[PDB]
Amino acid sequence: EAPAAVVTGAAKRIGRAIAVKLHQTGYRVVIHYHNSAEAAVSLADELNKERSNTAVVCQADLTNSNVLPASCEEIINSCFRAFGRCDVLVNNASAFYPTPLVGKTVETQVAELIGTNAIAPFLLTMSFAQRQNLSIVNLCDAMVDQPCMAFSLYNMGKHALVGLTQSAALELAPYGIRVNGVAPGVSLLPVAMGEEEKDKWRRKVPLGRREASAEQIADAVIFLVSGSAQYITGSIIKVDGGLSLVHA
Amino acid sequence: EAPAAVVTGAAKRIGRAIAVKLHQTGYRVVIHYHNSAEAAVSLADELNKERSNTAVVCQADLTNSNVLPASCEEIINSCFRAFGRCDVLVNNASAFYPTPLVGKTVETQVAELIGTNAIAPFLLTMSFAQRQSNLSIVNLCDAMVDQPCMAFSLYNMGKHALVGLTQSAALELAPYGIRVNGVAPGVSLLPVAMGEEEKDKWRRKVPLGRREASAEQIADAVIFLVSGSAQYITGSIIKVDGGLSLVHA
Amino acid sequence: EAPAAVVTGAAKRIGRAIAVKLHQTGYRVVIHYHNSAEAAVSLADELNKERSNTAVVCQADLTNSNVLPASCEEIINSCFRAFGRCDVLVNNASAFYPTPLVGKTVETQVAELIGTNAIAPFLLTMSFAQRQSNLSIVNLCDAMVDQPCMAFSLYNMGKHALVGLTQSAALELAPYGIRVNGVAPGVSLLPVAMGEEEKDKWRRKVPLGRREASAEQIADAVIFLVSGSAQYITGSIIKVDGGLSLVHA
Amino acid sequence: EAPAAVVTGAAKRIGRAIAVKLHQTGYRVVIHYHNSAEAAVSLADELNKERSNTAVVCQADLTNSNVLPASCEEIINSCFRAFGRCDVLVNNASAFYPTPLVGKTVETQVAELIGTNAIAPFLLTMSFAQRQNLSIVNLCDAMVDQPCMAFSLYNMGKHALVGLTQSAALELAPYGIRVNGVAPGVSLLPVAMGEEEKDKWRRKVPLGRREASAEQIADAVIFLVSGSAQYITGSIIKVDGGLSLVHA
Ligand SMILES: NC(=O)c1ccc[n+]([C@@H]2O[C@H](COP(=O)([O-])OP(=O)(O)OC[C@H]3O[C@@H](n4cnc5c(N)ncnc54)[C@H](OP(=O)(O)O)[C@@H]3O)[C@@H](O)[C@H]2O)c1
Ligand SMILES: NC(=O)c1ccc[n+]([C@@H]2O[C@H](COP(=O)([O-])OP(=O)(O)OC[C@H]3O[C@@H](n4cnc5c(N)ncnc54)[C@H](OP(=O)(O)O)[C@@H]3O)[C@@H](O)[C@H]2O)c1
Ligand SMILES: NC(=O)c1ccc[n+]([C@@H]2O[C@H](COP(=O)([O-])OP(=O)(O)OC[C@H]3O[C@@H](n4cnc5c(N)ncnc54)[C@H](OP(=O)(O)O)[C@@H]3O)[C@@H](O)[C@H]2O)c1
Ligand SMILES: NC(=O)c1ccc[n+]([C@@H]2O[C@H](COP(=O)([O-])OP(=O)(O)OC[C@H]3O[C@@H](n4cnc5c(N)ncnc54)[C@H](OP(=O)(O)O)[C@@H]3O)[C@@H](O)[C@H]2O)c1
Ligand SMILES: Nc1nc(=O)c2nc(CNc3ccc(C(=O)N[C@@H](CCC(=O)O)C(=O)O)cc3)cnc2[nH]1
Ligand SMILES: Nc1nc(=O)c2nc(CNc3ccc(C(=O)N[C@@H](CCC(=O)O)C(=O)O)cc3)cnc2[nH]1
Ligand SMILES: Nc1nc(=O)c2nc(CNc3ccc(C(=O)N[C@@H](CCC(=O)O)C(=O)O)cc3)cnc2[nH]1
Ligand SMILES: Nc1nc(=O)c2nc(CNc3ccc(C(=O)N[C@@H](CCC(=O)O)C(=O)O)cc3)cnc2[nH]1
Repeated sequence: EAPAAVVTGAAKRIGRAIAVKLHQTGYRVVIHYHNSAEAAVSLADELNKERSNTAVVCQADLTNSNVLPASCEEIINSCFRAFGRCDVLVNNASAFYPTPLVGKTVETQVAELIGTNAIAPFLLTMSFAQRQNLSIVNLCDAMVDQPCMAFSLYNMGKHALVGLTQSAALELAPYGIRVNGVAPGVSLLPVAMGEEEKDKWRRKVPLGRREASAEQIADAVIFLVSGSAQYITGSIIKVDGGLSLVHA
Repeated sequence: EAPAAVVTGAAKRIGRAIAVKLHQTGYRVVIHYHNSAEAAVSLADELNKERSNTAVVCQADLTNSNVLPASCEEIINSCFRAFGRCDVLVNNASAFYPTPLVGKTVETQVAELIGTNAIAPFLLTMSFAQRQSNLSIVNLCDAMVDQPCMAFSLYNMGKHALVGLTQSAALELAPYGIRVNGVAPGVSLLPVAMGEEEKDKWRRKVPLGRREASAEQIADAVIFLVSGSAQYITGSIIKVDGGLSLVHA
Repeated sequence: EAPAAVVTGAAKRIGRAIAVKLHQTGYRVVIHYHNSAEAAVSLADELNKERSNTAVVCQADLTNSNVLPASCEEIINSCFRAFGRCDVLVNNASAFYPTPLVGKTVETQVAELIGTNAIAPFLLTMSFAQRQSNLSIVNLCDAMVDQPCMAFSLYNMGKHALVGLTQSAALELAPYGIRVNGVAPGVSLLPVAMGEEEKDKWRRKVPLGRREASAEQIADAVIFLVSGSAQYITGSIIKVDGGLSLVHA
Repeated sequence: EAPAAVVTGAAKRIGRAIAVKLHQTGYRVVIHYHNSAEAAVSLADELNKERSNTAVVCQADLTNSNVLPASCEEIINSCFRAFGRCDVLVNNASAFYPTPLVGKTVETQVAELIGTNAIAPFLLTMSFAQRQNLSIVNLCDAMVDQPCMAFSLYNMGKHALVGLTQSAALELAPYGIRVNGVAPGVSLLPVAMGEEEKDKWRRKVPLGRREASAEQIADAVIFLVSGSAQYITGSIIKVDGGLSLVHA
């Protein structure tokens, strides 16, 4: 039987590329999405056309609330319903926007940013573990220690994610569950961001003066879930072209 | 006029020692507390007996909820009402218990642990900043963030989040002359509930003296960070751990 | 044409497994050795028997001295003479013994330990770069660099220096398309000398499987780093440690 | 009787400020120097004029060689001869220049840079320890993980220094010897550096858009050698105005 993976926020960009590449390796995948139903289903179609009954979608808001544990339990449950197993969890979905210290309410901002980048991954990890080459891969940030100005809540989520990656690695190791991280520097830049500001980030990158493709990020995930990484756990691999190494 | 400091969870242990020592340096202090009303008021009395009208208590639950921003705003507002200013904020209050991955609900656990160690400090930072000398924030971190004790995922996440905030706030508030730093105890005063044999096992682990830090030794670093001897220091986290974090398994 | 790799200290253990696995991927390899001529030549035979003219040995002492630059230049030159190119450098060779602060001279201890773990890698990096497709350097680091063994100061300094080189070379050589990365074993193949009970004490420490990494598992990460699956990776150090570095004292 | 400190490279800049401030706290000091004899003795006079027989100079090259252990032993020995004790060692002296990967020989470059920033501190630590509120303070670099371009050998020394700080801390703690570090971002800039380059670095600094004075660096050293840091060991305090936190 083929192994099965959950990728959260898998409709677009890096999430999609992870899901595709996992599928190409031989995984059956649950494409999680929140608002991008059209794109999520489109990908399920494309993947099922390649091999039948190997892709399903699952809708859930990963914002922190009273229903979030239940929601995360249901994401893991859908992988078991569809595929009879869950071998891999990739924590990709992430809310990302400025929260300056000085029209959402701040408690919504907290809920979305800490919820998506930290709490959901935590609850998903709990369920993944409860329900059992098993491994979890969290998408981190090579820039966590050199954050962007006014992104404190996001940066807190990403720092919390580092903490979870290490803590889960440690606690789940007796279960043969490896927990690791992939940390993009600048990859696909926000679709909204103007081309000029995209270029300013690109010039910063030592290796090639460009962003990572989503496939290059996916490559590291693929390595981390493979048998070439059986001893690797609690490791966060920067895939950043040397960006985090550049001084101000 | 004397400067003024907010210390969260200041009724006992490390919080109390920070509040006392700040007071001894010449700060007027707001003793924040949650359940320890008796001990918080006791400390206010002791400090006011030393110098009149220099200590006040403030009650607030720092659990995450939609009203926590309002609560945190009111803590900072309490310092301005009492003392007419707020020069220092020490983020000390912290929920601490295991949350294994494998009778509180998890939603409560998340709220208490992430709320106390990260979200409250974030909101308190927001208010401190907006309400504005030598201004500085000091967050109590964990020298063991990267070698967490088993099954303390939620706590460890808060503390990691605290590291992120310490650095992010440092960076954002530096144009306001507000320094943001951290003090990172290894093992200090161990939980009152913890058995003595368990306490000893941690003590033996410590390279420098095979003992825990006194609350005073933790406070000392805070005092340094708020002083003029640290005017250029920001986004720094000082381990006060006796070398614990350096010891391999 | 097949690409070519230099692996230093490749006669035994982790170095041999790296060299073997690079060869199995399709690299022609220079087996560097110091003392282990018999084993180095044995591996060259084994590899050449598999594919003819794809393995050569290269003898050099990597101890620091005024002739080490020349020696390191000659190792890189040996790969160009044999194979007409040099696509990959793996910095594996490493002296490893205690140097307590409190019968070699300390001069020799410095030279061996800092020489092998830092200065040779630096000089080899220099020559690799100067003599110039998917070009990359891989340095064997230490997942325990921040929780060192007792009395291993000189070794630990070399390994910390190696971290510095990994990052600095990454940064400087990136305009040349040369990626510099690291693989950091926790406990892998333990010293042949070490008693079995001491070996077991380390093994029990490991969260993932309570065992050491095989040399093959270390090699696997090197293979990943040199591959096209890591084209955007540089200045990254991948722990291959079974969670060891995460375990508190 | 008053405690005694060795400060290496104490004739100018940060070294001088450390030595002065230690003296002001009540230490007798050994001003080590290499080329700056005039400035070193000038400071000895200034300090002895303040309190008699409290300052001595000490000439030594800290370049790596087969005589360096002997030289380092003699620096520590001079403090014992002068003052009958040695309570504090401050590892400040440091060679600093580019060593690009692509007219000194490279073996000299290695010897100066690794010798000054790492090996001398190592040997001085050895002697300090063997000869016995005792503590060692090493001058590190807040930018060690975001190095300047082409400063590989320097950066290696500084990283080696981090290793030594932590390893000595751990090994010397049973002797009551605390080992810690002070990590300047941008402090006093090289005298040679032009003013506009100096400004480019200054603008990078979040806290005040200026470099640290030598005194601000010295303040942290003073804290680390004091009774207010009795439990602190293997800690490296950044004194960098937030510089290391700024992304490219
Ligand atoms: N791109 C980069 O340069 C970069 C750099 C560093 C780290 N990373 C990390 O890599 C991961 C992927 O990056 P990316 O740029 O592809 O991210 P992204 O497009 O910004 O977000 C990925 C997906 O997350 C989902 N999401 C957002 N808010 C959600 C919520 N409240 N509940 C449930 N799902 C939600 C969205 O799903 P729907 O569209 O279906 O609504 C979105 O498509 C993220 O974790 C990111 O932080 C990226
Ligand atoms: N002690 C150590 O070995 C150690 C080690 C590393 C880091 N630290 C950090 O240093 C700080 C102080 O340590 P400690 O041992 O003194 O802490 P603690 O006694 O466990 O907690 C300090 C105070 O936090 C307050 N608190 C707890 N939950 C709260 C909530 N939901 N809302 C508002 N306040 C709440 C409590 O106030 P009330 O009593 O009034 O209810 C408590 O007295 C903490 O941040 C801790 O994480 C300590
Ligand atoms: N094994 C582990 O648990 C572990 C853990 C962390 C990091 N690492 C790192 O991974 C790498 C390989 O580990 P290992 O255990 O396989 O290493 P090792 O056997 O101790 O050393 C590898 C080789 O280095 C060569 N070497 C030693 N001194 C030399 C000198 N002065 N000049 C030239 N070559 C010299 C030796 O070659 P000859 O035999 O031919 O003389 C030796 O075979 C090392 O860099 C090590 O520090 C290993
Ligand atoms: N300045 C900064 O922005 C900055 C930033 C980060 C870290 N740091 C660290 O802080 C410390 C002091 O900084 P600094 O700018 O004051 O240093 P510096 O002026 O560049 O060097 C200090 C002294 O080191 C001595 N020295 C150099 N090479 C030597 C050798 N081969 N043998 C013996 N002594 C030698 C020199 O003594 P003589 O003049 O007598 O010959 C020099 O005066 C250094 O460790 C430095 O790396 C400084
Ligand atoms: N979830 C997620 N999505 C991302 O697109 C992302 N990007 C990065 C690296 N990218 C960025 C992207 C934008 C800015 C930034 O300044 N963003 C402003 C856009 C300003 C503009 O568009 O002019 C923002 O509003 O988000 C910083 C880092 C890191 N983590 C991410 N995480
Ligand atoms: N807020 C806070 N309070 C602390 O007491 C504290 N202590 C440490 C270091 N202390 C500890 C204390 C207990 C355990 C632990 O195993 N605690 C179990 C107690 C087990 C027992 O008492 O037998 C627990 O239930 O908390 C780990 C680290 C770190 N951060 C802290 N943070
Ligand atoms: N080059 C290298 N070789 C290694 O074997 C090695 N091993 C580790 C992890 N291994 C170790 C091995 C031994 C000791 C240790 O206590 N060694 C004593 C042996 C004591 C005994 O054998 O009883 C020694 O003398 O080396 C610590 C960590 C890390 N880096 C390495 N680096
Ligand atoms: N020992 C030491 N001395 C320093 O002056 C020093 N300065 C810094 C921060 N300062 C610097 C200073 C210069 C350059 C730099 O680009 N230096 C060139 C000067 C170029 C010019 O002057 O135009 C050099 O040649 O050193 C980088 C960081 C960090 N560590 C130090 N360490």
